[PDB]
Parts: sequence; C-alpha cells; structure tokens
Amino acid sequence: EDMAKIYGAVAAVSKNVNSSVTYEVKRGTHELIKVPTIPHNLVLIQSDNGK
Amino acid sequence: HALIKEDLGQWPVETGISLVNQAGVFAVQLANKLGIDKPFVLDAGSNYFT
Repeated sequence: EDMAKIYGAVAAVSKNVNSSVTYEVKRGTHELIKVPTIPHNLVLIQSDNGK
Repeated sequence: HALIKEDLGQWPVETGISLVNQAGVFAVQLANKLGIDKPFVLDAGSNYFT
C-alpha cells in the first residue's frame, strides 16, 4: 500500500509537464468597408438663355 | 490449429512520460493479481492424487 502511494505520487509529478501553447494572431488586422458611390463634386450651371 | 496464451491482463501506456514511473503503478496492481504483494509461503503439497 505504501509502494502504491509512492509510485502514484511520482507519476503525478511526471504527468505535470507542458506540451504546447495555442493562440490566435489577430493584432494589426482591421476590417474593410465598401464605398459604392464615387464622390464626384461637379455641378453644372447654365443660363436661362442657354448661351 | 491450437495455441496457448498467457493473459496477464491488458494495461494502457502513455507517451511523453517516463515509462519506469508508469511501470510502478502497474507492477503493484500485478502483484495484487498474483497474490504476491503480502508476505506469503506456498502450500501446494497437499494438492495431488494417485
């Protein structure tokens, strides 16, 4: 019974080691909005006579 | 065809962990299976026939 406890305690230490890490690479990334209309600013002015 | 097999149980074993440590817990459980762990003396003289 003592040997079973001692070996289990040793096995607990051995199991407590790390394997790897995982994380997501997201910094420096933004979204892209979409603009449908070209912002032209031209306005045409014509006289009443049309000349 | 015929064959003889020694069962002796089946035990899971993992990787990344030292095998000697894992063998310790199975060794104790094996001794329980064979009735070896506690101090003993064999008494098999009377089991016979003529």
